[PDB]
Amino acid sequence: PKIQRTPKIQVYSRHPAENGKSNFLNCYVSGFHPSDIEVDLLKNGERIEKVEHSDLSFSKDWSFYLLYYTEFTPTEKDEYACRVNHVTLSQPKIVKWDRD
Amino acid sequence: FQGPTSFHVIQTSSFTNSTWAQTQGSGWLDDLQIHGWDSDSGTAIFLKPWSKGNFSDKEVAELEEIFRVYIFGFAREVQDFAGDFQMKYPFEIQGIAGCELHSGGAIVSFLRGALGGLDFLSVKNASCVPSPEGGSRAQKFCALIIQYQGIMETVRILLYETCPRYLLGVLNAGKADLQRQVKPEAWLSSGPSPGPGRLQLVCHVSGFYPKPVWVMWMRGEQEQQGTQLGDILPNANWTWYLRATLDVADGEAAGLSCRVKHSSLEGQDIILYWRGSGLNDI
Ligand SMILES: *[C@@H]1O[C@H](CO[C@@H]2O[C@@H](C)[C@@H](O)[C@@H](O)[C@@H]2O)[C@@H](O[C@@H]2O[C@H](CO)[C@@H](O[C@@H]3O[C@H](CO[C@H]4O[C@H](CO)[C@@H](O)[C@H](O)[C@@H]4O)[C@@H](O)[C@H](O[C@H]4O[C@H](CO)[C@@H](O)[C@H](O)[C@@H]4O)[C@@H]3O)[C@H](O)[C@H]2NC(C)=O)[C@H](O[C@@H]2O[C@@H](C)[C@@H](O)[C@@H](O)[C@@H]2O)[C@H]1NC(C)=O
Ligand SMILES: *[C@@H]1O[C@H](CO)[C@@H](O[C@@H]2O[C@H](CO)[C@@H](O[C@@H]3O[C@H](CO)[C@@H](O)[C@H](O[C@H]4O[C@H](CO)[C@@H](O)[C@H](O)[C@@H]4O)[C@@H]3O)[C@H](O)[C@H]2NC(C)=O)[C@H](O[C@H]2O[C@H](CO)[C@@H](O)[C@H](O)[C@@H]2O)[C@H]1NC(C)=O
Ligand SMILES: CCCCCCCC/C=C\CCCCCCCC(=O)O[C@@H](COC(=O)CCCCCCCCCCCCCCC)COP(=O)([O-])OCC[N+](C)(C)C
Ligand SMILES: *[C@@H]1O[C@H](CO[C@@H]2O[C@@H](C)[C@@H](O)[C@@H](O)[C@@H]2O)[C@@H](O[C@@H]2O[C@H](CO)[C@@H](O)[C@H](O)[C@H]2NC(C)=O)[C@H](O[C@@H]2O[C@@H](C)[C@@H](O)[C@@H](O)[C@@H]2O)[C@H]1NC(C)=O
Ligand SMILES: [Cl-]
Ligand SMILES: [Cl-]
Ligand SMILES: [Cl-]
Ligand SMILES: [Cl-]
Ligand SMILES: [Cl-]
Ligand SMILES: [Cl-]
Ligand SMILES: [Cl-]
Ligand code: NA
Repeated sequence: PKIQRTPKIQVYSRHPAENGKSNFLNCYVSGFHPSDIEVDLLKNGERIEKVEHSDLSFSKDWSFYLLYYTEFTPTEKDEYACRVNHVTLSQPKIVKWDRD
Repeated sequence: FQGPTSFHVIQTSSFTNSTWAQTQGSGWLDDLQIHGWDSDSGTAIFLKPWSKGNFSDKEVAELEEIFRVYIFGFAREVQDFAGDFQMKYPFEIQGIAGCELHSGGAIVSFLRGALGGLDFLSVKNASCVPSPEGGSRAQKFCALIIQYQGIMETVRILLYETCPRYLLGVLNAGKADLQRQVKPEAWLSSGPSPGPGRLQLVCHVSGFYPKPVWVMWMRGEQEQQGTQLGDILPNANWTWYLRATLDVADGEAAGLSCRVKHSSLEGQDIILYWRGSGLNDI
């Protein structure tokens, strides 16, 4: 009942990134325990307003996982990230999307 | 047939303190969600038009009420017994129960429980089996719960008599979505450099359904054993995403290709060719 597990965070696009073409940004957060968690998608460091997410699930080892996603249109200069807060983290963890 | 072969419900019950607990629940075919639980109403959310399988509205409503009473009573009893079981808050209990169709046609049922992210109990042969990770607490729990007349019998009926017919009914009822074929798209990119003088190449495969898929880095007809398969990741709307990487020396990237096979492609593989010197995307 006592060891907690910190979230793994993976950020990826639904389709290959083409600047100016609409796409979907995914953040998959997994391997964590306990279940309470805060997940935001960022554009240029700012929180994106309309993000969808899956209902809570867990893997066979009892670690929880969630998918957060939103429409986005990649550009050459804009940045996107996934920001996660969890009891195992003293500060929010930010993982940036990187098409390369 | 392709697609999921199992059905299960899950429970996550989070006990903040002695007077506040909340439960989330849902129903699943493998990793595809088909039922939600609405705590506002104590009823289920049917995510697909076929989510009730071949069950009548009346039987579905009886099962929803079983779950509603169980969810409330589970929290009530855990909170009443938490002192005797020397529980420290906060803590979190998980459960999964369901059944699955195997090769040869047998349907096997299962029920597993966890406390603090560790196995606590399972049901084997309609009996409560404490897990070693659960210690004496799990032994104490199993001896207490089996004395609950009705609970033992209701769990037996649900696992061994209700679930198998529900599973077959819903696999049939949902076959238009569960056995559909969705073609992947694929593309190449750089990966993080593994170190001095080396490159990582990435073959991305996205949007395929069902989940089985084959991806390999190739030199002509020679499969590269160094190919590293990532973990399969979800997309929204029931498709999957996968990265296959290869770490190579700088001067050995030329000549590489990525080949993708999938059930939806009817034998017409996708082949992508890596080109060096920044010529990789017209
Ligand atoms: C939801 O669907 C379930 C699955 O239906 C089948 O599969 C789907 C995909 C479609 O193809 C359907 O057309 C198809 O029926 C239903 O459950 C199944 O119901 C049938 C009855 O319709 C039942 O068949 C009976 O089986 C017994 C033997 O069962 C024992 O032994 C087998 C191994 O041999 C074992 O697997 C079982 O677990 C049992 O231990 C047999 O005695 C029956 O024979 C009698 O009836 C037949 C005609 O049906 C007649 O010719 C005979 O002469 C004799 O009178 C009959 O073959 C399946 O076993 C059962 N499958 C499962 C996994 O339970 C489900 O039906 C409902 O529940 C059933 C248990 C039964 O009470 C039905 O009356 C109910 O409507 C259906 N609906 C719901 C609400 O769940
Ligand atoms: C899969 O599940 C089967 C169905 O429950 C189970 O069979 C049951 O096994 C029970 C023993 O574990 C047995 O209980 C006994 O019942 C008799 C009266 O019929 C009773 O005298 C006896 O009481 C004594 O023992 C108790 C502790 O076991 C004790 O508390 C009590 O005070 C007293 O000292 C005992 O309760 C059931 O009768 C039996 N039921 C059926 C329908 O078979 C399987 O386990 C056993 O299976 C066979 C019986 O077919 C036996 O050879 C073995 O005992 C098996 O362990 C179970 N399978 C497995 C692998 O465990
Ligand atoms: C369309 C989709 C269909 C889905 C298909 C189905 C697939 C689902 C597969 C499997 C589903 C498994 C269901 C779990 C709940 C069943 C028990 C229950 O609900 O009882 C009642 C709650 O009774 C209570 O309020 C007590 C709650 C304390 C819980 C203790 C933990 C039990 C863990 C288990 C440890 C295992 C121990 C060993 C087990 C051998 C519910 O209310 P009721 O029905 O009105 O009253 C029944 C009265 N009775 C309880 C006296 C009977
Ligand atoms: C028991 O825990 C309750 C709920 O905690 C809230 O939800 C959890 C999921 C977790 O995220 C937690 O941090 C949340 O705070 C407490 O109720 C909360 O109390 C606090 C502050 O006192 C208040 O911020 C929350 O709004 C409230 N949650 C509710 C009401 O949904 C219990 O605290 C008591 O209830 C308060 C309303 C207040 O009367 C206070 O005096 C009580 O202590 C927790 N109780 C105990 C014994 O600690
Ligand atoms: Cl950012
Ligand atoms: Cl397990
Ligand atoms: Cl509820
Ligand atoms: Cl104890
Ligand atoms: Cl029942
Ligand atoms: Cl490409
Ligand atoms: Cl080899
Ligand atoms: Na109390």
